[PDB]
Amino acid sequence: EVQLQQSGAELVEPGASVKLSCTASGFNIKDTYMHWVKQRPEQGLEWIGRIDPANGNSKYVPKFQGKATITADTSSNTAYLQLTSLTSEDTAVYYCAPFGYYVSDYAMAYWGQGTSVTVSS
Amino acid sequence: DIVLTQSPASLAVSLGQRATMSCRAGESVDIFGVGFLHWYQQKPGQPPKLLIYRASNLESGIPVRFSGTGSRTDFTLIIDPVEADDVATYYCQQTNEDPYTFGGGTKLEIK
Repeated sequence: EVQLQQSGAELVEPGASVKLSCTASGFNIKDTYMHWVKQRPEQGLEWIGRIDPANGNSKYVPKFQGKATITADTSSNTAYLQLTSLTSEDTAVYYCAPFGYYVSDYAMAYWGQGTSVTVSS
Repeated sequence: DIVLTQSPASLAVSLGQRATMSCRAGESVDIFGVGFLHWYQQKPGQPPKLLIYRASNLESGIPVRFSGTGSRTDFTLIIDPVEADDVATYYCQQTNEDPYTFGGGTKLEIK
């Protein structure tokens, strides 16, 4: 099966950074844009941006620029989301989801289980 | 970016009844007539799950009690009959254009 395995919960303090991982199996991430989605507690889904692991090209919504960095390592079939200078506004569950012709061509049919990040002293 | 607005914010229904909900886009999301508007089910504590893509196409494995209509700016998700498994927040998403955007959710509860 197509699977997305995300890294485990994080409990970190204000000002720190975290790097979350999303490991794919069942397909080559080079066949898919790897998207990241933010969900604050009690709130909706927000697109952060995506990477094309075939060439490392990312896109970021303006409000996440300088905050979020998305990268990929095709040798381990993994995509990453790094978040720096963390504030409580960053407290959220973060999801990865592939989008691509040979895996999920129409919408986001496959989602990781999400990684919770909690920012507090 | 294309704003998606969902109504109602929450709905409580009886088991076996009909539930319907609205997703309205502030700009058209059609591509050659087809709405690039998808519906996700997010059960409590779980990731979103794809129900329907491009307005009315059910993903395999989604039961036929689910259906969707719409084009351009006005979309509808229908669940009939509502079953206990269907407790969730339902989201619409457009992929007509970057950045991908999502509606605010309709939280479905059973009374």
